Amino acid sequence: SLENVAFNVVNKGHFDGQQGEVPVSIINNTVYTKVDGVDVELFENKTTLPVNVAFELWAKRNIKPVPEVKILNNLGVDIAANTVIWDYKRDAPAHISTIGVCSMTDIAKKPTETICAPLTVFFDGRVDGQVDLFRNARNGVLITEGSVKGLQPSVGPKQASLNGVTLIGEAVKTQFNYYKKVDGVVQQLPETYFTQSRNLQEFKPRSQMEIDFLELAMDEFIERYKLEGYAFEAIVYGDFSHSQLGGLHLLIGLAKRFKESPFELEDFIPMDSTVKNYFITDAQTGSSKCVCSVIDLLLDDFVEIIKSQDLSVVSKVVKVTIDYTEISFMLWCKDGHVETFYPKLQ
Amino acid sequence: SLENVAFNVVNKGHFDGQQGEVPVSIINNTVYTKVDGVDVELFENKTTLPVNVAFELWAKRNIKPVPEVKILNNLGVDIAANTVIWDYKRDAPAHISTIGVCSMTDIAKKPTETICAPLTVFFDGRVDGQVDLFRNARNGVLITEGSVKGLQPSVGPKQASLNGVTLIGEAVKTQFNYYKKVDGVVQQLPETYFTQSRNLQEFKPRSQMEIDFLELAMDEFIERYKLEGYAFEAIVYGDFSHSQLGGLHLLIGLAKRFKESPFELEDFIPMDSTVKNYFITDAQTGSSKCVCSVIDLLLDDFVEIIKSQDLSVVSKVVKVTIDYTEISFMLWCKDGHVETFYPKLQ
Amino acid sequence: SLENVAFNVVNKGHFDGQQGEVPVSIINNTVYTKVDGVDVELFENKTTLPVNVAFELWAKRNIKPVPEVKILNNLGVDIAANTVIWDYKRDAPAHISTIGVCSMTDIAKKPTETICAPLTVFFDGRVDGQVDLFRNARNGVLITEGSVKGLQPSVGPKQASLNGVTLIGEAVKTQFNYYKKVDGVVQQLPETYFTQSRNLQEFKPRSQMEIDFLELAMDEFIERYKLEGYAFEAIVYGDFSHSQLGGLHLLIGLAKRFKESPFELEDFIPMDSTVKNYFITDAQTGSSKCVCSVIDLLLDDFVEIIKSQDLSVVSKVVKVTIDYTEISFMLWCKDGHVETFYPKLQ
Amino acid sequence: SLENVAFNVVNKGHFDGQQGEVPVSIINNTVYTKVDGVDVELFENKTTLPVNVAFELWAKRNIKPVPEVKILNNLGVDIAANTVIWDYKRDAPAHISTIGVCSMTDIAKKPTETICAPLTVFFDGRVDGQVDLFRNARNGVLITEGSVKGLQPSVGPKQASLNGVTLIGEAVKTQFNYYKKVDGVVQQLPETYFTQSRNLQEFKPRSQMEIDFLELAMDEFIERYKLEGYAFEAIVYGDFSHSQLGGLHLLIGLAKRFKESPFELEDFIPMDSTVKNYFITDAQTGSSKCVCSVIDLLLDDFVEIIKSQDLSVVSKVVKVTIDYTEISFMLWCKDGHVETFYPKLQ
Amino acid sequence: SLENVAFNVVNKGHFDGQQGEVPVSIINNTVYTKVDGVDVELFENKTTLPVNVAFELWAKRNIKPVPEVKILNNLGVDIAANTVIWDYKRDAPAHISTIGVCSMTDIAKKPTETICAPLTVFFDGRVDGQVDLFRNARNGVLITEGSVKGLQPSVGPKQASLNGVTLIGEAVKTQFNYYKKVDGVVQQLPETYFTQSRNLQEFKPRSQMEIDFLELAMDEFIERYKLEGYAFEAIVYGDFSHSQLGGLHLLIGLAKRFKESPFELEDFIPMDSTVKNYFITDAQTGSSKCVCSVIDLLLDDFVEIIKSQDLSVVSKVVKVTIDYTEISFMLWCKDGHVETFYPKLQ
RNA sequence: UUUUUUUUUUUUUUUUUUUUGUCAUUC
RNA sequence: GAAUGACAAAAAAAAAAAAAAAAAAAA
Repeated sequence: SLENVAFNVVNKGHFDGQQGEVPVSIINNTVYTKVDGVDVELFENKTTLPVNVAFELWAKRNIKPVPEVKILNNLGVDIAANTVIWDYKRDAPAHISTIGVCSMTDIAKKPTETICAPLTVFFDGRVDGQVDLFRNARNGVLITEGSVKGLQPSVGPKQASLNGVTLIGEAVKTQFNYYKKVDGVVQQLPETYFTQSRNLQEFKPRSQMEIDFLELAMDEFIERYKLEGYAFEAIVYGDFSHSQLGGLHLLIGLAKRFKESPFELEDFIPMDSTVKNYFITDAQTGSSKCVCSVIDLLLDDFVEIIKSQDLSVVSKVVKVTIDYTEISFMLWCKDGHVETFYPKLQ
Repeated sequence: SLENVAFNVVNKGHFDGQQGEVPVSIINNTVYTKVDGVDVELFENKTTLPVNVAFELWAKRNIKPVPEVKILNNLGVDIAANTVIWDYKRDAPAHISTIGVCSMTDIAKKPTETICAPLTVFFDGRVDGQVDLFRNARNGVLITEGSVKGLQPSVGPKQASLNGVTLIGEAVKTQFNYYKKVDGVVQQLPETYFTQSRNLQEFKPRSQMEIDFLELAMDEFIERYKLEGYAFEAIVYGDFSHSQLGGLHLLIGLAKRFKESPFELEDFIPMDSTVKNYFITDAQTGSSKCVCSVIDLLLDDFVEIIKSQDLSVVSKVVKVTIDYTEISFMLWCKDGHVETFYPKLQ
Repeated sequence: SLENVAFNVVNKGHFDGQQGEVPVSIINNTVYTKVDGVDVELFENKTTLPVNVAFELWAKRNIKPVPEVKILNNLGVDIAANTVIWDYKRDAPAHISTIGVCSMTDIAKKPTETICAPLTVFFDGRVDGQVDLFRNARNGVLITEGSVKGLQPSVGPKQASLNGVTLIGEAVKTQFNYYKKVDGVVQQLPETYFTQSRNLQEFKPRSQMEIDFLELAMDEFIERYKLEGYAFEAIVYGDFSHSQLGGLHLLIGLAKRFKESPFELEDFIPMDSTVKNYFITDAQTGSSKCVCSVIDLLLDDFVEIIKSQDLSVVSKVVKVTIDYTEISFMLWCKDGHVETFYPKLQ
Repeated sequence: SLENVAFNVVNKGHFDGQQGEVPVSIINNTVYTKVDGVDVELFENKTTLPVNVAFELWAKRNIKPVPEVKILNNLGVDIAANTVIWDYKRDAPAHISTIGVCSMTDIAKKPTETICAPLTVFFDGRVDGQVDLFRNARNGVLITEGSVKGLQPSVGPKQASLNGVTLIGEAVKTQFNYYKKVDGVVQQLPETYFTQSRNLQEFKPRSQMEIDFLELAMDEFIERYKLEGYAFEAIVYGDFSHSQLGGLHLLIGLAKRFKESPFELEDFIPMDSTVKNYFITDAQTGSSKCVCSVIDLLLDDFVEIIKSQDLSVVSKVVKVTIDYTEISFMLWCKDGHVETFYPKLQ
Repeated sequence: SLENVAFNVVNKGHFDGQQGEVPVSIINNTVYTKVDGVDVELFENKTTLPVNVAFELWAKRNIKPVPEVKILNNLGVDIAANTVIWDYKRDAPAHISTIGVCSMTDIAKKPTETICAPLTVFFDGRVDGQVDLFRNARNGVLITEGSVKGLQPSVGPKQASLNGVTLIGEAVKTQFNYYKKVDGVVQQLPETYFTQSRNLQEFKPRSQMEIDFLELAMDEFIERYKLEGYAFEAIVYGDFSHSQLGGLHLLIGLAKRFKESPFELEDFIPMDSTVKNYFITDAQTGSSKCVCSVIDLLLDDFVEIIKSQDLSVVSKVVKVTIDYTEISFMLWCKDGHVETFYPKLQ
C-alpha cells in the first residue's frame, strides 16, 4: 500500500513493515504527505518508473552494506532475491524488475520460479535461507560475510555501499565472499584488482605510495619509486600545457590537481562503472578533454599493472581483470618506453 | 488505501469497501492498473486535486440518485456529510472538502464537530441516522424521499442526477423533500420554479404546450395559446436576421432550431447553474452572439412567468425565484407589449 | 530514429521504412511536427511507455487484419515476432516487449533466441518465413490464411481487427487457422464458440434469429423459438422494474433496449476481453447495476449453450470454451427451468 | 495580477506594490520572464499549490524578521493576518490559506470576519493597526518589538528568520514579545527553552561550555563540568562501535563528530520542527541509525534539564516545554546514573 | 536525429558528428538512455524549448572558449552562425534561433540568406570561412584570435567562457578581437572597461590594489591609496549598521565580507549581465537590501572611474562604457566629496 | 528448406582520451 | 620557433553494415 509505505517512511525512515497509514498526495512526480496540515515532500521521482512504484521501491531499498552496483553489474547480476538494490548514482533502482518486493515490478514471488531461472539472481547470504536458495539456483551470485560449506570463496572488495556511502566498515562487515553459478555449475571467479571508489573532494590515501604521491613533487615521487619511462608525468599527473588535456586517467592525480587548482568534472553518463568518463575542463589553464576515462585503481595496483606489461610493442589493447570484469587498456609504448596507458571502457 | 480503492473500482465499478489490493501505477495525472500483465487506464484526473486524492473521491462518489449540483449550490450547500457529490459537468467533486471520506480532504470525521458548524452540510435522509444528524446541525440541508416528523417539506424537482444522467426516476424515487437550517432554525424554502435540466441533442417535450411548440409553426403556436404581444417570436423562437443573434433565451427554442438546423454551443463556463451562458453561433444564417443566457424553464412555467408581469413599464428588473434562488430577468416593454425578456447581467 | 519515424508517419500514415527526416518536437506527452512552419499534432501518448517509444511502436503497428487482442490474450500470447499488435481499446501496444521492432522495448532481434523461448511468441503466417520460425519455436502461436503441412488447423473467428475495427472481410481474408505449441509440442486447440465483437450503437444482426429478436416483441420471439422456461425475459431482454438492474448479460438485449431507451455504459476497465463488465444506468427507468457482465455471443450459440445444460440442478457452474478460453457461467434453476444465467464472478 | 507580480519581482526582488507589467510565460511548474528577448526563470514551484498561486504567494512573502515556522506551529498559528510567512525548509508557504493577500487562497479580506474567528491568526505588531486587530481577535498570536499596554509579554527566541536566514539581529530586532489569545481570553505563555536553530556545517558555539565541548576531549569536558553519571559519552558524544548508532540526540555532538569525520544526514521529513529525525549514517565507522531524534538545545539548557531530573527512577517520561510546546524525553536510569535521554517515540 | 545525438553524447560528451544510435526514452522533460539494461539520465530540460530540441541544442553547443553571454548581449548579437552559444547561467541557449544547427529552431541553413540580414549574426573567426561570411554580412559581430586584414580590431576581455567556466586562458587563447558591422558599415567599437566576472566563493585578486584591499583593513587601504572623500567606506566595503544595507556595489567588497562573514545572495534574475542585482541578506548583522546592483569591475578600474569624475556636482548621472555598453552610474556628492555611487535603478 | 549458436573468414563505413607528417591560418 | 583548424602516416582493438564457410540448431 502507498499510504502504509509512506507511514513507514515518515515513522522509521524506510519500510520496516509496520502497520499504519498517513494522508498521501501525488503531484508533479512527487510524493507529498500532510504533517500538521501542511504538505511535506517525501520523495521526488528521479527514475523512469511510475512515481508510486519508484517510491515504494525506494522505501524498501536495502539499508545494509551491499556490494557496489558496479560489482553487481560486472558479475552479470540481472535481479536481486527478495531485496532492492538502490543505485544512488542514478537515484534509481539498480535492476528493472524485483522478486517478491513490488507488485508492479514483480516477475515472481520467490527466486525458485521458472521465470528467474535464466536470470542471474543476486543472493544475500546474510539473510536466512538464501545460501540454500543459491545452491539450488541455475544462475546466481552469492555474497557471504564468512565461509560457505562446499564452495571455494572469492574475496571481494574491502569497501561496500551502505545507504549510498562507499565505506570500509569497522562497526559493520563490508568485505564479502563472492560466489557465482552459471547454468547450475559454480564458476571460479578470476583474480581481480578492485577500484577503491573514492571522491575527488573527499579523497584520502589508502597506502604509503598514495601519501607520497599526494605529498611529494612529481620528480621526487617518480625517482623514489623507479617509475621512469612509464609516462607517469602524463598518465597520472596530467599535462596541462595544451588545448587538449593530457592523460589524467587515475583519480589520485585528479585529486592531487584538485587540491591545488579546482576544476570541473562533467559526468555525461551518471552511472556506477569501473571506468568513468568525464568532460574535464581545467579552470586554471584552460585545458579541456571531451572524454577522460578515469579508473579508481589503487596506486600500487596501477604501478604493478603498468610494470607487468611488455614495453617493446608499437600499440596494444591490454586486458586487465578489474572489479570482476575485463577492462581494456590501450598501451601506447614507443621506443621502449610507455607514452600512454589509459582505460577504454565506457 | 489507493490499491484497495483501485481493487474496488476494477471488481465492482466503485468503492464498495471490499478488502483486497491490485497493482497500481500513477503517471501523467492518470491511474493505471495491471490487468493480465498490461496497464489498463482506470481514472484520468480532470480536477485540480492530486490524482490519487481525486481518484479516491471519484471512487467513493454517490452512485444513488442525488440532487443536481446547481440545486445544492443555490441552497448554499458548502460540504456533504459522509458522502461525495461528483459534479459530472466539471468532472470534479462538487465540494472542495469532505467529511469522513478521504483523509487528505477531510476537515472532520463527523458533521457534529465544531469545524463543520458554520458550514452548510448536505444531509441525505436515505442514509440511516442522517436525519437525526441534521436535526442537531446548526447549518444544514436535508433531502428525504418522504415526510419528516415535525418538519414541513419543500417538494423539489421531479428530476435528479443518477450517476451523471438527469432522469425522472420510475424504478427509483428521484423526488426529494428539501429542508434547510440556518443558524439552528428550520427555514421555510420559497415556492420556486424548477428547470428541467435537459440537453439539446435529446430534448424531449414534457407537456402539451411543449409538444405543440415543437410541432406547430411560429404564428400558429402564438395564435393558439394567446401569446401575442409577449415577443415570443424573438425571446423564445430567436432572431437570426442580423449579425448579432436575438433572444433565444429558452432551451426549447434552441432545441427547435437545432432540430431544423444544428449550431455550435461553446460553453465557456462548463459548470452546473440555473442560468447557462453560451457562445451561440448559428451555422446556417451566420448569426452569432458572444454571450447568451439560456434557462431550461418549462414552457408552461415560462408562459406563466411572462404573463404574470406588468406590461406598463418601460424597463423593469423582474425577480423570479427559480431552483431555490432568485433569478433576475430584465424586462423591456413598449406600447403595452413585451419587447425583451432575458436573464439580466448575461 | 524518431525523426525518420515521424517522416514515415506524415508521408504514409505509418512506418513504411522510407528514408527522410522531419522537424519533431516532443512536449507534454505529445509528438508535434512542423508543417508550413506551424506545429501539427502527430501522436498523443495514452500509454505508460515513454512518448517517443510509444510513438515508434504506434507507427510500426500492424496495419494488416490481425486477430482480436482478446483471442491472443486467451491463447496466452506474450509477445509478437517482428511486429506490433496495437490494442486500440487501450490505445497502447497489446504486449509489453517486442522482438526486433523498437530498441527501447526489444528483448531480442529474432524470435528464436534463448530469451524468447519461454514466451509464447505470436507468429503471422502471412509473413514469409514465419511458419518455419514457428516450427522451431518452443512456445508460439501461428495464424495462417491457408493450410500448413503436417499441422491440423483450428478455424478461428470469422472476424478480425483491421486498423482498430472488427470486420468480416470480403476484400481481405479475415479467417485464420490457429496453431499453438507449448513446450515444443503442437497442441490441439479445443472446439470453441466465438464472440462476434459488435458495438452497441452499430449493432447489426448476423443471423435470422437475431433479426427476429430485434424486430419481434419479447413474447412473440420467445414463443416462436420455443424459449419458454429459460428466463429469456431476464437474462437477455433484461428487467428494469427495480432500482437494481436485472439481466442484460447478452449484448443483443442491450442493443434492443438501446434502440428504444438509450442508457449509459461506463467501461471502468477499458480493455479487450471476452466478457466485458459495464456500469449500466438506464436513463429512462432509473434502473442501474454497478457491474454487469456482457458477452457478445451469437444468439444461436447462446441458445445452443442454454439448451445444452441440465435444468434439474439448483446451482451449477457451467464451463463454456469461448474464444479459446473457458468462460464460467452461473446457472440457477428452480422447478426444472432456468432462473438466471450470467458469467460468474461478474 | 501575475504580470504585475513578476514586474515587481524583477524590479525589486519582491512584490512591493508598484505598477507595471512584464512578459510572462508559465511552463512545467515554472514562471519565466522575457528579459532582452530570452526567457529567465523567476520561480520554480516546489509546492502543492498552482504555479501562479505559489509564485504570487512567494513574491508577497514577508521579508522582515519573522518568527521561525516551528515557533508559529507550536503556538497553534493557523493563518497570518495580511502577510505571507514563507517556510524555507519546505519551499512552501507556512499556512494553507491567507487573509487578504492572494485571491485564490484568501478566505477573508480582513482578519475580523467570521471565518477567521475560530482560527489562531498571526498578528504582527510592527505593522500599524495590527495590535488593535489582535485585541479584538477571538483567537490570535501577536508579536511586538516592545511592550503592549495591558498585556503581559512573553520574551521569545533571540533568533528569528530573515529571508530564510536564521540570525540574532544586530542591525535589526529579532526578539519579539509573544502574546496569545484563545476564545477572547489572554493566556500567560509558559516559561520555555528555545532551540538555537543552528546548522551542522555552519555550527557556531553560543556559550563557553559549547566552546569547551567543541575544543576539549570527551573525558576532559565531562570531568571539568561535573557531568559524571549522566551518560554524556553516548547521549551527546555518541557511540560508533556497534552497527546501530547510539546517541547523537544533541546537534552539538553531531557538529563535533562532523568536524572530524563528515557523515550523511538524510532528512526524510524536510520541514521545520523543534525535534528533527535524521537517517544518520557514519561514513568512517559504518554505524547507522534509521531514526535519530536531534534537538538543537543550548548546551547550558540541556545540562540544566538533565540535572533537573530525578535519577532514582528506572523508566520515566520527562515533560520539557521547548519552543512553547511540550517536548517529551524518555529517561532510563540504572544504579542512580543516566543510561539514555532521547525524545520520546522518535 | 535524437538517437544519433544521444549516441554522440554518451560516446564523447557532445555532438561530434558520428554515425550510430542508442535506445532513448523521453519522459518528464528528461532524456534517458539505456546503458546495461537500465535507463541513465542524459539531459534534464531547464529551458522553455521542447526537451528534444533543447537536448539537440545542448549537445551541439560550443565547447571552445567563447565570449561571455553578457558581452554578446551588450553588442546586440541576435543569433550565431552555425554554432550554439550555451548560456550556462540560464542553462538555456543564449539565442532563440539558430543558423544550420537544429531543424526545429533553424531560420536558415547559412547566414547569407535574407532572413539573417536584419539580425546581428555572431561569427567565429576561428572557424574556417566565417571571416569571409562576416565581410559580406550586413549586420554581424566577429571575434578572432588575431588580426584581420583591412579591419581595425577592438581588444576584448582577457577572460572567456569555456564549457561554462570563465577563465583567462593559458593553454587556450581567451582574448578575442571584436569587429562589428551594422547596415554593412564597420563600426569602431568604443573603449570600454571590462567586468572580471569572478565568483564570490572563488574570488581571486587580479591586481596589487585588490590584494591590498583583501588583506588590509578599511582605514589602512584608504590611506595608502589616497581614497579619502570618495566614500569607499560605503560604496565598496558596505554599511551594516542599519536595517537597510548600504552601498556594497562592488563584488570585491562582497568577497571581503564573505571571507569573514558569509551571507545569502538571492539572484532573483538568474541571467548573465554586466550589472547584477542581488537580494543580499547579511547573516551576521541582519542588514538586508531587497535589490543591490553589484558590478565586477576591477578595483583599479573602479578607482580610476571614481577619480575621473567631477566632484563639484550635487547630483549627476555618470555614463561609463563597460562591457561595450553604457552603464548608468548615479553619483551623489556633498561639500566636494562623494557620498554614494550606487548603480542606477539598483 | 527455416533457425539459433560456435564462430571463422572476406570487404565497406565509422571510431579510439598515441605519436608523426602536409596544407592552412595567428603570434 | 609555436598554437589552432583541415587532413594523412604507423599499431592494435571495437561497432555495425554486406557476404562465404564451417561444428553445432531444429527443420
